[PDB]
Amino acid sequence: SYINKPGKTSAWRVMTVRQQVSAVLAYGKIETTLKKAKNTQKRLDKLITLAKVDNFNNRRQVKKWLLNTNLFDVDQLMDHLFSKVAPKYEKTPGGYSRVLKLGPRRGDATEMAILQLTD
Amino acid sequence: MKRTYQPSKLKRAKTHGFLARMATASGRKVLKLRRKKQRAQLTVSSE
Amino acid sequence: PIKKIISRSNSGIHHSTVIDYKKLLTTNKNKPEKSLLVTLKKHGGRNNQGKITVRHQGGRNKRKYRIIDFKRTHYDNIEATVKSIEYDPNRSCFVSLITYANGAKSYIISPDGIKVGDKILASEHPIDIKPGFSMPLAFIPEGTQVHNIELHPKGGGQIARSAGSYARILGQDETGKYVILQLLSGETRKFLKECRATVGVVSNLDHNLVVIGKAGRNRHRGIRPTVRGSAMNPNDHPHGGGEGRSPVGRDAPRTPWGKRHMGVKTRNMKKASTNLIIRNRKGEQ
Amino acid sequence: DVTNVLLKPVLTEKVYFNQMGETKKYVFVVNPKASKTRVKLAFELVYGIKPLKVNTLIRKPTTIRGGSRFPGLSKLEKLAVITLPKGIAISV
RNA sequence: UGAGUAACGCUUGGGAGUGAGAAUCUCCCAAACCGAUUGACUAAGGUUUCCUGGACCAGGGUCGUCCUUCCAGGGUUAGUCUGGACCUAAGCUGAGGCUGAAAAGCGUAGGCGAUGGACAACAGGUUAAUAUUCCUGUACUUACAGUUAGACUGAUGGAGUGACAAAGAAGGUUUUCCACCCCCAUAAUUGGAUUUGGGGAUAAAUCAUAAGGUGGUACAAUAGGCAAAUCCGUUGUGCAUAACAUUGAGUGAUGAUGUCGAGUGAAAGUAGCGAAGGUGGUAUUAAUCAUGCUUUCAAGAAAAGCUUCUAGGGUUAAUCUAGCUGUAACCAGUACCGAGAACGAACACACGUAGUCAAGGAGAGGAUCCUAAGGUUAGCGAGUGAACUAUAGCCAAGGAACUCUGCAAAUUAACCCCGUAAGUUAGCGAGAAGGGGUGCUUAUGUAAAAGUAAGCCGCAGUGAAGAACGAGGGGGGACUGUUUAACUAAAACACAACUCUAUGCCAAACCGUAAGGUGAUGUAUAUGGGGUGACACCUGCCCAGUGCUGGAAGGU
RNA sequence: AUGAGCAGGUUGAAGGUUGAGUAACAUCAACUGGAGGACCGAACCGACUCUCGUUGAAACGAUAGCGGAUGACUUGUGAUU
Ligand SMILES: [Mg+2]
Ligand SMILES: [Mg+2]
Ligand SMILES: [Mg+2]
Ligand SMILES: [Mg+2]
Ligand SMILES: [Mg+2]
Ligand SMILES: [Mg+2]
Ligand SMILES: [Mg+2]
Ligand SMILES: [Mg+2]
Ligand SMILES: [Mg+2]
Repeated sequence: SYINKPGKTSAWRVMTVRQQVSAVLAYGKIETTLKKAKNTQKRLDKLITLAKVDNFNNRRQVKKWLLNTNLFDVDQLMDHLFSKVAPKYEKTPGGYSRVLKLGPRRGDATEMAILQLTD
Repeated sequence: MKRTYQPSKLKRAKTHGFLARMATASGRKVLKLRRKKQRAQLTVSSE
Repeated sequence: PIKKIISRSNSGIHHSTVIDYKKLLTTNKNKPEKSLLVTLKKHGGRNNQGKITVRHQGGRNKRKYRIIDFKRTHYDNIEATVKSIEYDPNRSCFVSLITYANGAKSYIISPDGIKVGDKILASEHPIDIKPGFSMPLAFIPEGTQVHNIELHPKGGGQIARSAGSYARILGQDETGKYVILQLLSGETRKFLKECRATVGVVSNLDHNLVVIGKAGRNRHRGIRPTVRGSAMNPNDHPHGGGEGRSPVGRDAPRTPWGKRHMGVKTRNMKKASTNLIIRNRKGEQ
Repeated sequence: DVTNVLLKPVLTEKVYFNQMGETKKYVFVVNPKASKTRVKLAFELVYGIKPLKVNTLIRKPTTIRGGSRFPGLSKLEKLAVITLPKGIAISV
């Protein structure tokens, strides 16, 4: 075999991470594969802890990751985050999200998991 | 690549059609043979 | 005369030439008169069966036959006048568009020397000897250049009408009829004294000196590649085969078919015209 | 005039949707060997109303019953719509 | 058995919903690729594959509630579109006829045969499926009858037109474009905004105008045009420089109190509602005039059709032209795909398939990169990131030591500016070789810009993407070309040129038994054939043998 | 036989005009003109090399290069051997 799919390039990986963390911020829960949630959790935690200052520089840094969602566009998602999500986590040192495991899918037996965040 | 059957219904009709096969004696002979074998699609004229 | 063509296209070098077509023709624009044009259907070397009978002949351009009056019969003792001298693609020579007094246009083969406004005539009585005139051979004096000759009386000028051809009168025979002619390429014939002709050599005398430079020009002129025998395979030619640059093997060179080719007489001796021949470019009869 | 060129009228939702206009474009299926002039003449003889315009189309036979171990062919039929003057209507 | 092994034949994430079952179905939001195309219109080709509702046995390289699969119902509307009822090209067929054991072959008059010619309709709206066809608005064409006015009409035949190559350049004309202006929404919590974003249109047709283009013109004689011609052709006369005839892009008005229209928007982004809908220039763009013009030679369809001519007719009239009233306008195709899933490849196969539309930025460009209009989720996934394989990326020092060979890979690459040798058929060599500059800002630049000066930054300034690596000597073929589809593209073949040979026309040669046909509607400055293969210089000896031509006595 | 196609950008022949020159030629300089089986190079055509593939995606192909690209050119439709 010589021609092949573009596959899981670094850009694809980081863009999937961006999409998933944006969705988590929008809704608060995701049903994705466990070995993707276990990676998304790092950027999720970093974004949550970075947004506890609300200076323009932190919002600029957050702009580098978010992507607009059906529920919230990017700017409204920023306002939502910095207005009600970050204040809820002003005293918890790290560990803002939990990743619990579901049952396998009938399609591929992949081990879906829930990336969820709460106090 | 370019295969060996590029269709054109006009060429098919003029070459293997009924009236083309009724033009020469050999065409009549082969029509007689095909009637003998009782082939339903007697010529290419019928689809 | 010829005008050399300097290509200066830096892909090989060709010293091509072409007839001037400017100081010899008139109204160099390609504007023939409509009424005597019929299109030639290019047979393409093939035959009514569709097979190839003559090799390497095809690909010529599309021409339009200029209806040329060879018989020169329907118009007698009626004066004409040359109107122009165009280039006829069909044949090597030049065609003049003449206009008889009544007003019936026609094409003839232009003798060399004539210009626009000249006056020519064709009849059966002894008339002048100026170029372009036409009269039976019995009345022409000996020695004058003659073309457009025909074999059978009232037949049309089959013989010696190519570019720059002619024929010398050589008096009459001892039988009184069958005036003797010195045809080109050494052959001397005998023609009945009631045959017509036209005095003066044919124009476009420098068609022989042309030098076709490019292969494409020749192909556009209607000629196709000719494959030699030694390139062929042992099938399809007697000279084929051989393991590399083999010389001709048999006793004598062969045609593509089995016929012997070199230096072999091939004319049919049992033709009535044999009595009309005096010499055949080599010797008697 | 034999009236063997008016096989049947067809009632489809498109036909009705055309009926709730004002021209009342009646439609029929006709003998495939007939022509528009014959169709309109027959319509005149059978109802008494001279039509305004006639348009025709023919449905080519197609494979029917799909793969059912005995596939057949459909029917070749010609449809002839028959427009009328704006202020008139008739039954069928 | 191989074996539950290779393989599953170019890509995602999430929310909501249905459902028993959800990665694979629907909706939503992103995302990624295509975007001189996976975008839109179609020819041929396929023949219902199109739309709606239902099903998930079988087919879908997995799943399935879903499918181009299956079941049920439905869908293509033409006086103007494509073809026929009109015309012919190559060619086919062919009454008689010619030829041939028979079948049959050739061919005349006729008749067919588009890939071409002539021929009257445009914009918008409408459905789930059709739309120059249906609907609204506006028109046009041809027949037929009556009526009115005028006029003598003129073919089956004659004449003119129809009617044509390639390349190239300039010009008129609107367009593109730019600038101004008009209209609509927009005023922004992240530091600073006093803007940003979008739009600015209309057809066929009728009337007037029309830059230009084409080409002597009128009169008088006619011995030619199967027959007659006032027509054409021919010949003279005066006028000639523009007159006449012919044609002509565009412009103006009506068409249009309409439709469309950025948006706004109820029951859906849908019904509805819906503003402006312009000025000037242009040293850029396309399209028309144009079947125009110039040049060159390899000298560039036919017929129908149109105008005209007399023939023939009409005269106690026909026929034609024009208007008005009225009637008629036939047959077949019209769906869909048109291709990385409906066609040709046995396939939901990386392959092939005519034409047309062809946006922005930098750009000469349809090159390249990212995108616009628009479209898609490449019909198995998820993990790990071992050996090993492929495709990329890079590698210090050395720079062909590799090797059968610098194969492969690597360097240069765009534009502008200096500079370019030997040799030569004086055309070339040659983008020879070898070097320099490009970024941004200000100023100066002119009509725009190149250009120039000053200054600033970085390691680097066609910062990415797309661009020739040369030098020297030799063999071969003169060169551009063609060749073994699917192992050999060359020194092979061809080629322009040379020579010899044959052939005087019912030509030689060739296909066929023969008619017949090519040669050729050509005539030795031509044609067929063998050999060499530009160009420059040469082509020596031998006719004993073989081949050929000639020979006239003798022998057989 | 009948149609169609060749994005774009270079080179600047013959011929002609002007002036010089010539007793007249020849010849020289400037302008015009736009030729080439000319050049560079997309669509298009072709297959010279490496790799991959060889029960392949494919009964001859893919990425990368490569040659021609106004003509001995390419191609659609129709006919014929
Ligand atoms: Mg497995
Ligand atoms: Mg095993
Ligand atoms: Mg294994
Ligand atoms: Mg596997
Ligand atoms: Mg394809
Ligand atoms: Mg195509
Ligand atoms: Mg573009
Ligand atoms: Mg591209
Ligand atoms: Mg040789």
